[PDB]
Formats: sequence, C-alpha cells, structure tokens
Amino acid sequence: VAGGTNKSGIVRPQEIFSAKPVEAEQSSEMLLRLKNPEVETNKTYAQEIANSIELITFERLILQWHLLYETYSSTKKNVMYPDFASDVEWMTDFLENHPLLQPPEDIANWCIRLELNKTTMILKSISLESIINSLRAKHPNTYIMHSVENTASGIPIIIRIYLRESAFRRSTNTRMATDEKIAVNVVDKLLNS
Amino acid sequence: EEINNRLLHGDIMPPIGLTTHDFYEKLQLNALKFPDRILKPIMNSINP
Amino acid sequence: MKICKACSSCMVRTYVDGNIIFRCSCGESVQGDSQNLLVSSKVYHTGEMEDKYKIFIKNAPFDPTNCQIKKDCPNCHLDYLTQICIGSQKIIILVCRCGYMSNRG
Amino acid sequence: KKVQTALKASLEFNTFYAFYESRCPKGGLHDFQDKKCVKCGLFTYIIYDHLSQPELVHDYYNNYKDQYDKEKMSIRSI
Ligand SMILES: [Zn+2]
Ligand SMILES: [Zn+2]
Ligand SMILES: [Zn+2]
Repeated sequence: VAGGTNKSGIVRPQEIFSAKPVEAEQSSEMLLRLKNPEVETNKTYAQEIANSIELITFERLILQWHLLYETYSSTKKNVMYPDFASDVEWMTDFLENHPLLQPPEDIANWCIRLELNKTTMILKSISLESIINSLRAKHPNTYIMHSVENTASGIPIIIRIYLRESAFRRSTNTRMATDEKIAVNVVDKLLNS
Repeated sequence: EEINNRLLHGDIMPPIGLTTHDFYEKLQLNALKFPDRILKPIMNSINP
Repeated sequence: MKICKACSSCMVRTYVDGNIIFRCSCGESVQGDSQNLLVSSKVYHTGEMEDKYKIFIKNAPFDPTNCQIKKDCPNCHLDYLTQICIGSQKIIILVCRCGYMSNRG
Repeated sequence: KKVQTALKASLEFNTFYAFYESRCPKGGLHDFQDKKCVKCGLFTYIIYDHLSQPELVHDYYNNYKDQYDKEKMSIRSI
C-alpha cells in the first residue's frame, strides 16, 4: 500500500478501466532489457546500470537552502548576511583554486546558499564534482561556488549559486513578476535539476 | 537478534535506493520466515 | 521581519537599486544593513533533526516506557542504559539519567 | 569461539563488499571495464565471493578500509 507501489484494494484495476493518465498511476513499473546479451548475464553490470538510472534531483541532496540578497565582487567588500559571513574563508580558496572560474561582471544581487546532506552524498555515492558539473551544464545564467570535499564530520559542504543579470533579462516584458519572484522561481528550477 | 546487534553497533548499511529503516525491515521480514524443515517435527508427530 | 519603530507594525520589504528598503503603512521607511539579507529559506528532514528530539532525548532516561539495554553507563557506572532509535536511518542513542549520552551529546 | 570469530570476520567482509558493490570508493558508481573498475581496483568476481581468492579480498579491503570506516561513522551521526 506504500506510495509509488500502491496495489491495495481495487486501484490498479481502476487505473486501467478508467483510462487514467500516467500522472494518476500509483503503481507504474517498467522492465528494461540490457542492450548487450553479454552484459545481461553478469549481475554487477546489471546492478550498476540499475543504480545509474535513479532520479536523484538536486533537492534531495540538500539539508537547507537560503535565498540571500547579495552580490559577489572579488575585490570590493560587499555586504553579507551575518550568519554566513564565515563563508568568506572558503570564498578566497575557491578563487585561487579556480583561476579559470572567475566571477562574471553581470552578477545580480541575488544569491542562493546551499548546505549539502553528507549522509545522502555517501549513501547515494554522489561526488561533489558530479553535482557541480550537472548544475553548471543545465544552468548557464548562474555562477556557482562551493567549498572543498571534506572528509571530517561537523564541517559542511556549502554550495553557493549567484544569479547573473541575464536570468532576469530572459523574460522581463512580463512585468507582473518582481525580481524576488524570478529569483525564487530560479530556486525551484535549480532544485528540480 | 543478530540483525539487532548489527543495528546497535551501526553495522547495517542499506544499498543504494533503500533507507536504513527499509533495509532493516527487509532483513527482519526475511529472517522470521519458517524454514522448509518445519514439517520434520510436524510429520514425525502424525501418521499419514 | 522588520518591525516599525513607531507603531511596531510589520513593514513591507522592497528592493531599490540593489538595496533593501522596509516601508511601513505609516510612511516610516528604513533600510536594513546586514541582518535583513535573507529573502527566504527552507530546511529539509525536519521530522528527524536533532532540534526536534532535544526535549525527548533529555527526558528519555526518565520515561518508563522506553527500551532499556544491559550495558554499563561509562559515567556513573550504572549497569543499564536507555536505548532510543530515531530517524529513517535508525540512529541509536544510549542515554542515562546522570546526563551521559552516546554520540557525545 | 571459532564460529564467533569466523562469523565476525565474514560479516565484516560481507558488509564492506555489499557497501562497495555499486558505490565506488573513488566517487560515483563503478566503471567496470575488462571485469575491473577503472577508478578503483575492484574485480567483478570478488564482490560476492570472499573465499576463492582470499588474497585479493584482503587487498582491496585493506586499501579502502579507512575511508570505509569514516563513511560508516558519518552515516551513523546526527
Ligand atoms: Zn509604522
Ligand atoms: Zn549514567
Ligand atoms: Zn570502482
């Protein structure tokens, strides 16, 4: 009866006879056969392909997120939230460790701070560079900074995503959307990546 | 009980796609099934 | 929020030329300095965080309905502990009435 | 006593090799090529067998035992 596999009562028969759309199906499944008859013999290859296809959104790797009204300039001291002013220690390290990833000239005054869940990053076996590359590829109108991949508990991994001004230039003729509304909408898109 | 001892020591690690609660329940449901040899004493007490 | 210093009302936040301006319905307007640069936030797994079970974990050694375990308390050397299992990862915490708490809390 | 010692060793090896079945110690999932992961030194014929070639089971285990221990502790925290 669990959500996603609900086969209790008369529920699957109702899904068939009522011609319900795919969105209303509570027990949908699918059987996939490996392209290689040779690979299909060995279970480790079948197991790593099965774990390869499992929707891990960016949202489920997150413990908490904060939307901050901040801009990043490397030289000029811009104002920062007092709770996360300690983040400046790993800002400097990121800039000297990524000389090719310098902050752009069109960073808007909107920042998204992220605190990754380390238990899920271990249980799902997801590296930090896998997250960063996935986010940079899908979201080009943002600038992304992060701390180092730490192996010691108590020191979190912080993902900080700055919005470029091009995010608001996408569709601003639709004036019924304040900059806070686009910035929040950007949060929803990035989380569901 | 041996599953509980693993849990108390933090030895239970779930596979990808399962939480520790779901994996522990999967182990406990499997460990508490009667074996096929349960009919050895049942059949030794009866005359067919 | 921001509270109006005149009428103690909840001011409305707007953004002008890269600055936050709190404007009240009584005409008073202020600008936040640093503590108001938090537009929104969310925290996940609220049903299993340590801040939720603080009172319960503190009260666990005194609740008579909690599971006990035959294991010495390393602080007061009492020969039994109270074992609790919280979360979907089944985190086990041993507590004692003296204040001892496995996981160092 | 022998049963308990052997069971402890077998259980510990089984947990280690069930954890690193798909999960790769070098990050992400395993990249199995020529029966051997490229990123780490895992062999396909060792994940489910720990008796046929005990020397190889004790080599891969020794390499990533610590990393394994820290990850196991981290999961069990907060
Ligand atoms: Zn006012
Ligand atoms: Zn005590
Ligand atoms: Zn590998």
